[PDB]
This record gives sequence, C-alpha cells and structure tokens, in this order.
Amino acid sequence: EIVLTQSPATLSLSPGERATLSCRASQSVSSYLAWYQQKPGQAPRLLIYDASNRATGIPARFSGSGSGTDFTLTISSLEPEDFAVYYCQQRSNWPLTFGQGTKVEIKRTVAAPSVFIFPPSDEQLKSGTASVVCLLNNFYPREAKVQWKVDNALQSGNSQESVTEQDSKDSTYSLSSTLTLSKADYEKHKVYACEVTHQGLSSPVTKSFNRG
Amino acid sequence: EVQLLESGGGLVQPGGSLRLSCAASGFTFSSYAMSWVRQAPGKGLEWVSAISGSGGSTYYADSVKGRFTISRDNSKNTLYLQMNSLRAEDTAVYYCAKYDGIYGELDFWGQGTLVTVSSASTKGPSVFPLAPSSKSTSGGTAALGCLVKDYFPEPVTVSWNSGALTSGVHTFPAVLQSSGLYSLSSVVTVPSSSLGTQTYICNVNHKPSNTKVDKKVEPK
Repeated sequence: EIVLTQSPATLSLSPGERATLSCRASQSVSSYLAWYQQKPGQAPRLLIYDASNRATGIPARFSGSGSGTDFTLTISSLEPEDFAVYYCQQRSNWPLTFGQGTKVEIKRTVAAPSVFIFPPSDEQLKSGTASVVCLLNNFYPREAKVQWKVDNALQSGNSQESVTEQDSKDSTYSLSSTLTLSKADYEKHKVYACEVTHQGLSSPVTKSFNRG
Repeated sequence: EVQLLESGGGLVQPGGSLRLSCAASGFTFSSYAMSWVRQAPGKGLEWVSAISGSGGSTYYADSVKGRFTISRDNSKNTLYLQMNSLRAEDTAVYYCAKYDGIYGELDFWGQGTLVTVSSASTKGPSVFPLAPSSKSTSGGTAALGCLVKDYFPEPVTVSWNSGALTSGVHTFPAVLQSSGLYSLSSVVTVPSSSLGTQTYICNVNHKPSNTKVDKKVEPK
C-alpha cells in the first residue's frame, strides 16, 4: 500500500498566522491526493482534491499544492474555528490510504480557569455512592492540575477527568473531574476540596465545602 | 443537496454480525462508486471497502477481507456493509462516503454510525444534578450541570431546556471507568441572578438502553 506520512503531528499557531501542513507519500501518487478537515463529533469534510483544487464552498484561505510525493495544505490566516484534525488521502492505487493526521490547535493568550465545586446529590447517596464534581471553566493552555482532598487526604485513584476539545469560538478548554466515594466514606469525612493549579493563576485555587 | 444517512450500528458480541445501511439522496446513486471508512475511538481514518456504481466490483482492506461484504441496492438508493465474525478491534464509527471516479477522493460523507464490539451488557445511565450554590458562583456567573453516570454502550446525548439553551454549555467527552462503564458530565454557566427565575433542565437520552431522563437542576 501507499503510506502517507503527516508532519507535524500537532501545529499550535496564533489566530491569524499562516498554517502549513505537510503530507509525504511513500510512492508517487501523481496529483491524486485529497485533504480533509475533521472537527470534533463530525465526519471529515473534503477541503482539497486533485492535490490543489478547492471543493465547493471551501474558504479561499485553504489551498493545496504538490505533485508526486510531496504535498502541502496551507491555511493563509488561521481562524479560531479552524481547530481540527487535517488528513491527507490518496487513490492513485488500491487500497485507498490516509495520513495519520495533523491536529491544528489555536494558540491564544493565557486564560485562568474559573473553578466550581459540586456536592453529591441526596439521590445518589441513597444509592450508596457519592460523586463530587470539580469544574475548571474556559482556560488556556490545556495543561492544568486538579488535586482532590478529603479532610486533607489527597484522593488518588478514585477520580476521573475529562477535557473538552478546544472551543471553536474562544480557543479555550474546560475540564471536569469526578471524585467518587462510597456513601459510608463520604459520611465519615467533613471537608471536600478541589485544588487547581494552572499557569494563569498566580497561585493554586481551592474550592471546598463541608458535608455538614 | 446530497445526503447520506446511516443506520444499523450498535452493540454486538465478539464473533457476532451486523448490517450497516446508508440511504443516499440528492444525486444519481448508481452513477457513483461508494466507500465505507471507519474510525476507532481516539484514532485516525481507515478505509474499509469500496464498490463500483453497478456493484459488480468490490475492494476491501486486508483487515476485513473475508468477514465484511459491501453491497448496494440501486433501486432503493442504499449502500450496505455486512459485518461478520466481528472483533473488538472492529469497534469504530463507520462512515458511508461518495467516491469521485475522476480524481480519487471521497467528496461527501455521512455523519457515521457507531459499532461497539464487546461482551459487556447494555446499561442505562443514572442522571444526578450538579447543583448551583455559592461554591459554584463567581461574581454574577453561576455554573450548574448534570452528571450522567454509569452507562454502556456509547453514545448519550445531552441537551439543555430542549435545546433552547446552548450558550455557555460544555458537554464533556465520556470517560471509561474501571467498572467498564462510561460516565459524562454536561455543564453550563448562566447569570447568578437567573437562578431564582429560570428553570434549567438537562435532557439526557441513552438510546442503546431506551433510557430518557429530564433532570431539573435546582439551587443548593
């Protein structure tokens, strides 16, 4: 098969900068090379076909060039909505093959998270379980540290966290961490605290409540 | 305008089988070669199969040869993919896509249908409130949400106030827990002054399990 190698794996560039994405084929594919954009939760969308031809309704700021084994996708001015994975694809030969993709991230200014904590519901407690949720809202960059503490004891192993895909409008991330304990453990302790470390914060932010 | 509408994806046993469907409209179906392409959770794109306009010619990736059969019914404008001998590694969103016979690209894609190959049981979520309080309020902005807990398979959908509320919403990617069950949360930030005056309801749907919940989230 024809292997298509994409570089870089990740491009982080400021809004408005020029983005240049590379795709290298193992063997000449001639001009039979296409480019796709995939946004979170969406099917891929054709940007470029026949190496340099723009699909219907595709913004002029997207362009492709190349023949044989070297190919480039260019975004003339990155827009916040341009957060996606970009894939190249050949059909010079069966089987049809794809690159492994380039993620283009939008590098915006630092934004501190807004921190929020949530107690478990009475309904869940009746079921024998207690989940506490901590939310870090609208921050940049993606790197953030959440520590859960129950009566000063750092909780490790009993939480799960999830991070949203980069926001298409404001270029921020959000993060949700769920600390899950038995009802019996939850009732035995008093202070429930979420401690957040992020570069946009001058020092760590703690949100806490007392079960009482 | 072109549409490709997919169906038939869901949870199946390893060794089991499924048929995916793709209903095409807005263009002359028989004039075009078609393709199935798939995407595993957190991974890239993998071509699966392709069929000529008429159906007489078919092609397959080696990872699916002898198990999957692509076929079409031109009189119904429908594409099919029969999937037999399924494996955990066949777990993916499968896309239907139109093929450009001149230039070799897939010029139009359906939104996809999720196939989960697992021996784990279907289970509906429990929905718990993430209640607004002074501990989730910062200067005229309050956060509130819903914890959609302990379900299988994916996906669940979450709207707010039957879709009337979209600004400031963050519905998070589901996480697979050590129990083998997923959990997700959905949150929204609203004006603190609205907490006494506006109702906030998260509408959860887990179609795999026939579980619908509307959860009103009240101040704590």
